[PDB]
Amino acid sequence: YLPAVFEEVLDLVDAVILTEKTALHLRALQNFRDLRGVLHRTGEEWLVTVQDTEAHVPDVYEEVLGVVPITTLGPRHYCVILDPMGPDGKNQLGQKRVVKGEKSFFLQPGERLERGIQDVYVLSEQQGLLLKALQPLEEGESEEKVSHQAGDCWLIRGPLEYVPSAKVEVVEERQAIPLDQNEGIYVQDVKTGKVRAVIGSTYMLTQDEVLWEKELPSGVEELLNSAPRNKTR
Amino acid sequence: YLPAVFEEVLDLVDAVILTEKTALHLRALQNFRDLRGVLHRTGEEWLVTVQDTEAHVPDVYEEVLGVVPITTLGPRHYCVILDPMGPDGKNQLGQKRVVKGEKSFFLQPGERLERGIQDVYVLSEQQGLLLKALQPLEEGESEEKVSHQAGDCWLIRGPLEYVPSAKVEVVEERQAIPLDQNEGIYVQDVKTGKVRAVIGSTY
Repeated sequence: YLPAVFEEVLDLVDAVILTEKTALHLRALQNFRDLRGVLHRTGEEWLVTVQDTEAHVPDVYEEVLGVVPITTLGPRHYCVILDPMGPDGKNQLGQKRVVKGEKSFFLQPGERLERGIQDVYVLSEQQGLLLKALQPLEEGESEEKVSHQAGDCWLIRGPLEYVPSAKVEVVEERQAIPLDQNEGIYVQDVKTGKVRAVIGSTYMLTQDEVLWEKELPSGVEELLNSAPRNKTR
Repeated sequence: YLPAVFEEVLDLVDAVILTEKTALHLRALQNFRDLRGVLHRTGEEWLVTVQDTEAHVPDVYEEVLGVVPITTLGPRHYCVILDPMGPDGKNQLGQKRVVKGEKSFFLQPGERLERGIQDVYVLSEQQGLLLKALQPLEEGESEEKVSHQAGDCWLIRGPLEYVPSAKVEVVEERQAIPLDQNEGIYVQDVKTGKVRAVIGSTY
């Protein structure tokens, strides 16, 4: 290209190589039309992938911010996207989506993850997850398909795979209670305060139950005759 | 070749010798057509083997990354390929395939192995493998052909050969319990906590 007399050359522009693992983040410096014919007003941000071109050329009306890697969710990996895209095409500020099921996508502009590619909760028949329904009475969208009020607690158990829904928060992992005959733990139903001792087979604390403290007045050394005894046992 | 006046010589290019044990990894610097007539857009990566040519010539539109050795799986060797090829021809990012049965292949671009040419689990009548079904209820694709829920545990035993499926993980190798008459171990069924003493034959 011979630079015309009325033209002056600044520098050469290199088209960033667009792979299946990379995307180009661009913002418009002015109202214009890109190479593929997409309206881009000033301040708008968009993504360019291999579906558009194999190597997009940075334009004078396009400002490059960086390269967006494809966040790949594995078969047991989930993620919570903050400030997502709505169907209108804007940041849904203040909300969050949950994505799972072997998905691979590029981070749309103005998005960031809660933790980032979390491991999906897998729990056996001897594991449990305590949950709190922090939002107004989700009847569906849960494994149980049962409404949970705004604030209460419940336990999910069984050899299944759980993922934190967009309206629930995990509290703790219920485990570590193996029980034998004539052996047990003191449990207190915090809802109504009915302290009781479960004896026999392995028992897991219900949503409203918790371990209870049993005190023996000056009787520990008599019945125990190094390590401190489990008072909840 | 007499270099033409309008041409200028850079250097000579040597065709990499393609053997049955080697493959050429290439990426396109621009949209072009290779020697054999294959469309190659910018950024695409492909492999060239003896099936294509005995010695492929690095082109100006082709960038050489390295040589891909043929990962040979022995008769008792398996492997778990991360980010495999789907039928469409792209990296299946986040998934994994299991390959066994005396297979020999070249690593497709954008692939790497979990451990690499693992020894296939062979267990006798006195050996066992504890497994956890970490994915949703595989009815088939297992030796037992029985569904296992998402998280529970089960034991596989017998003089067979096992390979970790693409949906299961191995936990431990059950062994070291030889028992004689009036001899035994105290065992606890953790599911229900029924502690009991097994006595007599090996258990």
